[PDB]
Amino acid sequence: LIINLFVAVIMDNFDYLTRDWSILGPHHLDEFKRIWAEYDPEAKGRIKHLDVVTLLRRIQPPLGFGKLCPHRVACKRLVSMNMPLNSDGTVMFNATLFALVRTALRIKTEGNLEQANEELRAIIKKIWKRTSMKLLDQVVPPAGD
Amino acid sequence: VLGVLSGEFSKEREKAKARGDFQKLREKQQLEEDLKGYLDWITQAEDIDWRRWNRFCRRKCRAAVKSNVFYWLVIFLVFLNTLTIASE
Amino acid sequence: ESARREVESQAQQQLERAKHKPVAFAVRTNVSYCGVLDEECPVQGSGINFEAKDFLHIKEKYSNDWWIGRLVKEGGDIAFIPSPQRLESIRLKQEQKARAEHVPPYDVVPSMRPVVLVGPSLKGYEVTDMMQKALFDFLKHRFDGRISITRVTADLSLAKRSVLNNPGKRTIIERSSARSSIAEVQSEIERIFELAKSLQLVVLDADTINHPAQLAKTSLAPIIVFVKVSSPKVLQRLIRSRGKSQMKHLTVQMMAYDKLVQCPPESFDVILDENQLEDACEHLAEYLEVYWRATH
Amino acid sequence: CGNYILLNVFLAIAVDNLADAE
Amino acid sequence: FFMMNIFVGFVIVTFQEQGEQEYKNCELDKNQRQCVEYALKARPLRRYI
Ligand SMILES: COCC(CCO[C@H]1CC[C@@]2(C)C(=CC[C@H]3[C@@H]4C[C@@H]5O[C@]6(CC[C@@H](C)CO6)[C@@H](C)[C@@H]5[C@@]4(C)CC[C@@H]32)C1)COC
Repeated sequence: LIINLFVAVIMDNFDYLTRDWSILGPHHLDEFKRIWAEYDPEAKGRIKHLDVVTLLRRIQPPLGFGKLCPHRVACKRLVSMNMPLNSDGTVMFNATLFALVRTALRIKTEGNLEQANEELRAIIKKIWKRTSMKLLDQVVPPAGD
Repeated sequence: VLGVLSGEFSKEREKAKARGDFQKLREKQQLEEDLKGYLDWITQAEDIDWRRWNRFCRRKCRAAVKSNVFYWLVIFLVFLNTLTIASE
Repeated sequence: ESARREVESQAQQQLERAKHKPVAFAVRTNVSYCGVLDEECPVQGSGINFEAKDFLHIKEKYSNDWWIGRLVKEGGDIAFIPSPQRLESIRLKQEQKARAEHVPPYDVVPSMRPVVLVGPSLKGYEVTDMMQKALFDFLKHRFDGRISITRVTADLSLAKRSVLNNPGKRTIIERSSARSSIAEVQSEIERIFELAKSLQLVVLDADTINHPAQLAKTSLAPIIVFVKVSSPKVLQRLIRSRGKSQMKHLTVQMMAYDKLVQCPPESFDVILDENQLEDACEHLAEYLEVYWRATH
Repeated sequence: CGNYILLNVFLAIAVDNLADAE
Repeated sequence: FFMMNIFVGFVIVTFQEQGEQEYKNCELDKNQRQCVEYALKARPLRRYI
């Protein structure tokens, strides 16, 4: 029975300890998400593009392209991820996280209707069940939809 | 123990599925199996065709040993003999 | 318009009188055409669609403008088919609708496709000889009674070019290191045709054929049976274990094996790559029985 | 430093178990 | 060893008991699917001072 409990706990922690914690484990991404929740003391909700360069310039060392803030690949990260200009360069935390996912994932610039639209519409059915809380479909159209 | 588990798993799969030495061992055993099968095929081909009587008896000797009844009788005899020597 | 109905009734009567009559000719067609919707035939709706690389059995002649044929497929049914002159008229219409080869669908081929075994190495060497001898013995013993075996000594790879009395290539036929005086090739072709005319399934032991691509442009169009070894290393070990005489001929056998490997799968008809002898034997026997039932 | 090594030998046994899991 | 092998068998049994519960992925990726399902539920906070 103690062997069984050991097996249970190691299986519970397999997606925690035996994961990609070497360099780019998803839990590192979660820790950087917590940093994002902490690294922005202003918490103004609508951070300007001239304000993210001042403080949000350092995004993430492992997941980020490089130490060439605000964007190492300025062309790609400002065209494929359209330069957020909702209100004097308003940037959304969820939109920025989606942009970082796009850096981790592989979808091209505007005109990516096939893969991007499949990702953003299969949300309803088979990718990430979000039939409710459709607020993403009101903040992504500025950036992705 | 869980920490040692994670340390061991960090290398039991990574850098091991890359070279695929398990696949190499599977290929080796598959090669042995295929070789024995094809050698049996060649022996059948040469056997299917002084010496003529010996060749005729060769076919019957090769066919008889493959019968399951012979194998069952042999294994029963071996088990009985092992019990006899273990009757001490 | 009672003439059309009268001729349709007469054609149907002739068909039902000669539905079960024997086969006149064997046909191998390489042209695609749909005849099911062709109302030009006397019995509308009784047309047969002949496509590229298809086999048909011509039964009799309705007239110079329509003939009778059946499909060699399993459970085939006899029906109408364009006649040679009708096929000429049909191709004239086809080139009229649109804007060379002139190959008739009724290419002269044996009654059914002969079966030839190739691989896994050069024929005449010990390993390949034994491997094919085992299969030949199995085929002869299991399906005895309606299976024929034919051996051909002379080369058969020359059937379209250098056989038309071509001045360029008919000169080098006596000094090509082969018994090839054209006459014996034609005699063997006629022998194959007459053996096929018996309507008994036959196989060919072509000691010269070691590659499908050298028996493609010929009019025989045979059945190719491929037996191969999984690995070149296994073949090398088998060659070494066979004896001390084939060591001098190991390189040529390996070359032939690797050349045969590169052949596309679509060229072959069946593949026998099962390690067990029984598995390959049954795999070939099932196809043989299916083909035999298809023509019967 | 002894027992851990034995446990590492047990880990080697686990590696053996890995050899028994492969 | 052999009891350990039995335990190794138990290991396989555990691999049958709990290691076979991986079912089918049914998503775009294997790890990037976890990243997407993890980064799509994240919500911002305030941290009032
Ligand atoms: C996503 O990852 C899982 C996946 C599927 C296969 O699962 C493997 C995961 C590790 C796991 C469960 C497996 C085999 C040996 C297992 C070990 C045997 C040892 O027994 C013990 C028990 C206590 C001692 C008596 C001896 O040591 C443990 C310390 C050790 C153990 C229970 C730790 C966990 C190991 C199977 C791919 O992984 C390869």
